Amino acid sequence: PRFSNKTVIITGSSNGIGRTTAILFAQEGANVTITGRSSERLEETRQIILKSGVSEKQVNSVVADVTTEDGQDQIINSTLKQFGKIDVLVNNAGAAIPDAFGTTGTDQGIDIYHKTLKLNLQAVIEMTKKVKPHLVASKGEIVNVSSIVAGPQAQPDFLYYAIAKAALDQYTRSTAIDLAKFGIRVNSVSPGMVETGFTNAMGMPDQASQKFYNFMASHKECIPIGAAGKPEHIANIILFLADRNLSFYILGQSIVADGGTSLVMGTQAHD
Amino acid sequence: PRFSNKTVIITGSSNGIGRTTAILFAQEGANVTITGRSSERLEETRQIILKSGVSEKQVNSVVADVTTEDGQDQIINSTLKQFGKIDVLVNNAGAAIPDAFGTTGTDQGIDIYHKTLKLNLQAVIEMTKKVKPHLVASKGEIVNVSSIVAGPQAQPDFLYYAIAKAALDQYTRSTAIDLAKFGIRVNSVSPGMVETGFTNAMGMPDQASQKFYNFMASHKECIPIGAAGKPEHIANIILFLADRNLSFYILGQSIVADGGTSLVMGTQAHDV
Amino acid sequence: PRFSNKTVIITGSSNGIGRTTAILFAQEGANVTITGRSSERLEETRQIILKSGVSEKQVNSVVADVTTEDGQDQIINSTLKQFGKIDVLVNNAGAAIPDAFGTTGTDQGIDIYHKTLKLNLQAVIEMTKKVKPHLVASKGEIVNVSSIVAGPQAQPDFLYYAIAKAALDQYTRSTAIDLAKFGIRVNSVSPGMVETGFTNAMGMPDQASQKFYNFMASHKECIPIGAAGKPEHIANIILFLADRNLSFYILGQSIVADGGTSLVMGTQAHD
Amino acid sequence: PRFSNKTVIITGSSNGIGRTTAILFAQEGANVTITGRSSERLEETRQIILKSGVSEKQVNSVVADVTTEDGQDQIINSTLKQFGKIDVLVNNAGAAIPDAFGTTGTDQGIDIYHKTLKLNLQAVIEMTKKVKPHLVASKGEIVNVSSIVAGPQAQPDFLYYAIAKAALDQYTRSTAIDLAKFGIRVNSVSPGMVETGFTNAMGMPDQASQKFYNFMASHKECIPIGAAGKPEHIANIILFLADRNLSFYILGQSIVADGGTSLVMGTQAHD
Ligand SMILES: NC(=O)C1=CN([C@@H]2O[C@H](COP(=O)(O)OP(=O)(O)OC[C@H]3O[C@@H](n4cnc5c(N)ncnc54)[C@H](OP(=O)(O)O)[C@@H]3O)[C@@H](O)[C@H]2O)C=CC1
Ligand SMILES: NC(=O)C1=CN([C@@H]2O[C@H](COP(=O)(O)OP(=O)(O)OC[C@H]3O[C@@H](n4cnc5c(N)ncnc54)[C@H](OP(=O)(O)O)[C@@H]3O)[C@@H](O)[C@H]2O)C=CC1
Ligand SMILES: NC(=O)C1=CN([C@@H]2O[C@H](COP(=O)(O)OP(=O)(O)OC[C@H]3O[C@@H](n4cnc5c(N)ncnc54)[C@H](OP(=O)(O)O)[C@@H]3O)[C@@H](O)[C@H]2O)C=CC1
Ligand SMILES: NC(=O)C1=CN([C@@H]2O[C@H](COP(=O)(O)OP(=O)(O)OC[C@H]3O[C@@H](n4cnc5c(N)ncnc54)[C@H](OP(=O)(O)O)[C@@H]3O)[C@@H](O)[C@H]2O)C=CC1
Repeated sequence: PRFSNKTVIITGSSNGIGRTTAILFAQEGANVTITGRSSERLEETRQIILKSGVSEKQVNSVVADVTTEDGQDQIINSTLKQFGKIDVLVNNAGAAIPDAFGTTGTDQGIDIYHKTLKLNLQAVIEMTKKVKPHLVASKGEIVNVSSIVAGPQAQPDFLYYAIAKAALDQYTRSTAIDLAKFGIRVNSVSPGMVETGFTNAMGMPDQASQKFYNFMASHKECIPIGAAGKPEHIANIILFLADRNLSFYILGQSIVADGGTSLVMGTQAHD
Repeated sequence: PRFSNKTVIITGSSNGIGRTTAILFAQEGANVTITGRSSERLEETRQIILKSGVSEKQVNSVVADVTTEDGQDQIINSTLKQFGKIDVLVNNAGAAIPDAFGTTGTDQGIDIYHKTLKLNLQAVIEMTKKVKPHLVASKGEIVNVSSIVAGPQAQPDFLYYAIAKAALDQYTRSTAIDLAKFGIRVNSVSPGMVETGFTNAMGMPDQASQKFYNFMASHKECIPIGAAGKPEHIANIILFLADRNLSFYILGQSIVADGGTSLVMGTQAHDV
Repeated sequence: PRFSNKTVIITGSSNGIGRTTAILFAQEGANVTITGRSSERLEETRQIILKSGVSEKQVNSVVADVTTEDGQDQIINSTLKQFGKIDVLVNNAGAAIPDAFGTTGTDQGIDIYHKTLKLNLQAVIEMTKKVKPHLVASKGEIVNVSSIVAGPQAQPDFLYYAIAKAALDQYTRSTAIDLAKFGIRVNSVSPGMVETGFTNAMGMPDQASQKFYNFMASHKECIPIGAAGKPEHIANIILFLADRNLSFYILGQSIVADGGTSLVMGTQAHD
Repeated sequence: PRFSNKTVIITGSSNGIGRTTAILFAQEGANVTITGRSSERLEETRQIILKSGVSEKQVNSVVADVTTEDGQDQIINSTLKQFGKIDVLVNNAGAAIPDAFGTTGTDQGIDIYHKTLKLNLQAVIEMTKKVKPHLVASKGEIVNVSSIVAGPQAQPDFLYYAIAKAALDQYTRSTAIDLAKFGIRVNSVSPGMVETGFTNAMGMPDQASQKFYNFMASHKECIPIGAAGKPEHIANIILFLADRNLSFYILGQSIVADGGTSLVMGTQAHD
């Protein structure tokens, strides 16, 4: 009942963090617009929600590319058409786009740059501007999903993904102050490693990804808390930030949720 | 129900943030140890909890000075003797101790340096060390209360209070990493302006304080969100951080809750 | 001459910080490539250098748009053609591109987003990629010019300029670590208000600009040090970071030089 | 002669960074006050100064505990007595005080806390307040020496040394803004690993320290620059910060000089 009568758009909800976030919002009694590119996985999210006893009248699934004008327009229009308003936008869609040759570092082509920023930054900007007037009317909120790769530590392998998130953080802070005069609250969450479809999207096989998780989780210099992040761990923070009654006074912040990963220095990997 | 069968110590719970935090914890089913020096205000906190349907056996009221070895031991020891364990420690007690001659800035006397750090930093460190063995056994948690005055912006008026909170943020981060090996979770919250007994404690008349709150709340360059912070605003965050089930993956962080105050540059108080 | 036998590329040297930086480098025995779009102002810079005791053979002038592939290529290649190498690159060109209709905040159009990042971010990335093999050979350095607008405080007016600089800082940190293995040192400077052609490029009249400078310099909550920044103030820091013998151990850092501006909170403008 | 006719007090100049800093200031024609507890090593610095060609009339040696009202009074008294004024104060003295049983982590005793802050924080505060009236007259400067251990990364072993430095950074920022009204410039430098007497002071055998330096320098995740810091590396920065003509616009900042150490994440130590 936390979000009863609230319409929430969750980008990237056809998998990972976005999927679980939409599921929680739904269970919380909210109208949810779930979206992604893979029709099969998007429906899977829809099914998880229906099996919850939640009506399909409270769910709007949209197959679209969030980096295209038409895709963005479809997400916004279908939500208003089915719900008549927008209370919260969660810019969750994102990915570390790899090169065709697994190239990392300064050598990554400018094409990777363009593709990564278009998704991890530009889309966030366009969705924000398009939902803006609707949030002004509903005195709504925005919750962006960033990453500790934004900084303050260097990220020398997937540099464009890193700088796009760094730009995201200042975009979150800046629109938060700008939109605050209209009663809107903009915040963010910067996850550390979380088990989702992220690594698979990068080209990592399921078995290699599992090996990645176990190593990270079992070494304290990697993840101090000793456990791999799970989708719910981030979804919980997103809902908290969207619950004005609870997180009200937090504004323009991106909460780091990384089990302590960003607090450990490279030298500390050695005794 | 969120904190049923959980024992929480809330330092500085005889007023402001600590009072409301203690109240919310009790309403959430927790055994709570409330403490402070003013016996009159501490009892007020207790009454509010009792007149909520909370049994007196779920409350441990302790009058003590958290800056002394004896006061610290009493807080922890009475909690163990009353509830049998400690699940959460919220280091909330703190204050911007004023200069006896009203001096601010670099000129503030060294005596104020000692009193300020002993309260806003040393007490937190000693309570952490003293509750540690019990939190190891319960795989509990710690939530400290810092302030945006810790940085990154400069604080030229009450410098000792500021550096004390700056030191505290690194203590939070460092004990979070050191204690994580025991299944413990240390986090913090850094509030902006919140209406409590803080300004009064500083010697400000309630009339001046109200004018301060109203002015800060009405000027977007001061508090962007447009409203003064309330004790509950910070209490909700502390409970959230104490709720391992919900906030689990957040570790060694001090969430800024200031309505945007710290995001505003001085130059931005003026229009182009 | 502490920069003798050193060849330096100074982007955006037809005006402001870049012009002064080029002057000082040349003044200290360096081969310098100056570049910009306004040939008249670019020639202005060359004459100042020449007016000294510097021979025209130590100065290479390139009229080019640093945002285009061709412009970027002309700058690098003419530098290699005339001097035979590249020891340090200073990514100074940058500008807060205004909306033709004066819009600010979240409302600024996507066209401004594209133009702002293309110059303040993309150009830096491409110049870096393009000079890399030569910096690897000379074990040279890179000095980027950022801005305090990058963060940690919000910038609700010229958001895109702000986020491009925030991304720039993480690009500086990340390339510093990636390129450190090659003996290269990447650093940066984040200026506060500086009297240059910056406000003019934005469209501000000279009278308004001087009025802006005076107000900032005379109000401690704006500029604590009590004086407007000057081109030379930023140039001195660039040279210091480019001077490996002196600043060697500084790596992946962007020194803030703002007379204390970023250290003052909005509330402190009252007290 | 960059600092000719300028009087500089360099605390902790009987070894490491302070020694080298005092030496450079002296070579630059500055009146210097070198202080420490070990008269032997203190005189060693003095000797290095005189052998540089500097007259001992511009050298004031002082043996004193910088943590006592007396020691600091003596440092300041002899400085004014022999020089009549004070232009710059460098708060360099500091150290990581070990537990009687090598105890580390949260368990370090309160005794360690007291000793650590008294030297690393309190002394800086006291020297700052005591030189203040003299810097106001001379529109002088202050340069403190902090450490990357102050944050943003956690320091779980010597917690007290870390929080004292973190407090130092906010003290630097705050006194800089406060003292700026008098034309005084306060800044700082935050070193990464530098080969000095630091480790020995901790109780580490010289052979072990060498093993430590070699290991740190040879591991990219430890020191990306590939070389251990040298006292000269930090001294260079201190003098830069003291040279108002050059570093003028930098105010209330602590320049990180760690060869990139603080930029590497714990996970990045693994492939
Ligand atoms: N996993 C981790 O460790 C971390 C993740 N993050 C952030 O989490 C988000 C990614 O989610 P998880 O984290 O859940 O990742 P996956 O689980 O990788 O989820 C990717 C999600 O975004 C969508 N998406 C990607 N590209 C597009 C596109 N062009 N158009 C529409 N939708 C798109 C996917 O749609 P579908 O596949 O159909 O396309 C899917 O729902 C990003 O913002 C990422 O940076 C931050 C830090 C760490
Ligand atoms: N109010 C604001 O705008 C902000 C407050 N904060 C933080 O909030 C905390 C203060 O609470 P509010 O903020 O609620 O302040 P008051 O409402 O000022 O609460 C002070 C609390 O701490 C206790 N306390 C102070 N000194 C001691 C001492 N020596 N021994 C034991 N208890 C002591 C008080 O006990 P009783 O009076 O008996 O002594 C009381 O419960 C501090 O940690 C402060 O830095 C951070 C940022 C902003
Ligand atoms: N002035 C201030 O207060 C601050 C400035 N900065 C940074 O300083 C830099 C700007 O210099 P000042 O600061 O000296 O500014 P101006 O003095 O504004 O200098 C702009 C410089 O960059 C060049 N430039 C702009 N766009 C292009 C382009 N498409 N192709 C080639 N050159 C281009 C100009 O060339 P010409 O005009 O021919 O085109 C000129 O040399 C930026 O990186 C800016 O963000 C950061 C903070 C504050
Ligand atoms: N070495 C490293 O890797 C790093 C060092 N630092 C900082 O450098 C400083 C220490 O110098 P180095 O770094 O050169 O260390 P040593 O080379 O360890 O120098 C210690 C210096 O400070 C003095 N000192 C220490 N305690 C006292 C005291 N109670 N009274 C008077 N003087 C005292 C010493 O005097 P003498 O022994 O007579 O007493 C000596 O000149 C500290 O500020 C430290 O935090 C920061 C980061 C890294």
